[PDB]
Amino acid sequence: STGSATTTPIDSLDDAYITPVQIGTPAQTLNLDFDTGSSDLWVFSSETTASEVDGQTIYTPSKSTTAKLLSGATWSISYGDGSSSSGDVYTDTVSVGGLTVTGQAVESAKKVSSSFTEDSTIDGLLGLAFSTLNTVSPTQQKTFFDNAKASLDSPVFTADLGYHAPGTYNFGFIDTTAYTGSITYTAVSTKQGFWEWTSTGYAVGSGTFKSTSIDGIADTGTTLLYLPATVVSAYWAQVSGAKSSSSVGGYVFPCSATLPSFTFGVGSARIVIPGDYIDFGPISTGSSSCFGGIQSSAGIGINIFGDVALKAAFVVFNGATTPTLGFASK
Ligand SMILES: C[C@@H](C(=O)O)N(C)C(=O)OCc1ccccc1
Repeated sequence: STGSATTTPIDSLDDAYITPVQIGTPAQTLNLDFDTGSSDLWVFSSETTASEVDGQTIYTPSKSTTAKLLSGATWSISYGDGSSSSGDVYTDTVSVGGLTVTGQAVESAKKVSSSFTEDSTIDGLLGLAFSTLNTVSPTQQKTFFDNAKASLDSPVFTADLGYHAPGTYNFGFIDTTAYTGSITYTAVSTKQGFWEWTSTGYAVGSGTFKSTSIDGIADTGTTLLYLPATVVSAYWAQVSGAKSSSSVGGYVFPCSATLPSFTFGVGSARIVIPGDYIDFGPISTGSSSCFGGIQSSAGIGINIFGDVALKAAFVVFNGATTPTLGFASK
């Protein structure tokens, strides 16, 4: 089997991408944030505290003839940005782009933190990291991909995120028309539960490539590119007037600037992030100061190849026995 679904930016900055997901019978379609940095499929629901729902579409398990409460199971998750959610668990039929999994754990939110409430466009998350990170207790549950992978034509999914435009998540096949030149694969460590890999270095604009190992995670659920402070300083030094602001929470730059590209290495291959992809717009409405798309990871504990990096590539998440990542230009 295969599936293919369009993923759409939630706003004009590509802050996140939503993908329609069919849950239950008859289908209830919710727009979920596909997150290769986490492993829970959770949704706003009829059980979510009413004051914490503000425009999201909800899953109502009582209206699904295939929903079954997973007795005794609870979940609770906290994300790197400080947001969180928790609740109970149903199993139900879940389909993405024509690919159907029966008995998928659908984690129904009883509580969500304010950042989720305040974003009416995201109805939940669909985790695509390794199932070892799933938070369901006392019986950990499998991700959608883990449940589907034995049925897929090939045990892979691909992320093809658009710049200020829709893109595609495919399951079970590699669309050879969706990229240019060849797919360069690299080794993954699953020891922390992430799609963790080592970039071979970077370049700023037309500058020389610096060969240096940068361990990080491929994370579709993170907006920006978080890299070591040395790398980030080297990038922003090429932008007149750019500085790190403790007040704002990162590097800012004149909105009048033309940003240089940023290149990262994948083995001997190179992925070029155009400068425009690094512009996240005014820090506040009407400000002439803009928020950078490359930021320091120093306070995180891990480097994160988020959407800024991934949307410059066609990315293969190879979930074979010995997992790997592939990157192609497009
Ligand atoms: C030969 C290899 C390399 O980079 O040395 N290469 C080009 C390549 O794509 O290797 C990807 C891979 C990593 C780990 C396990 C299986 C496959």
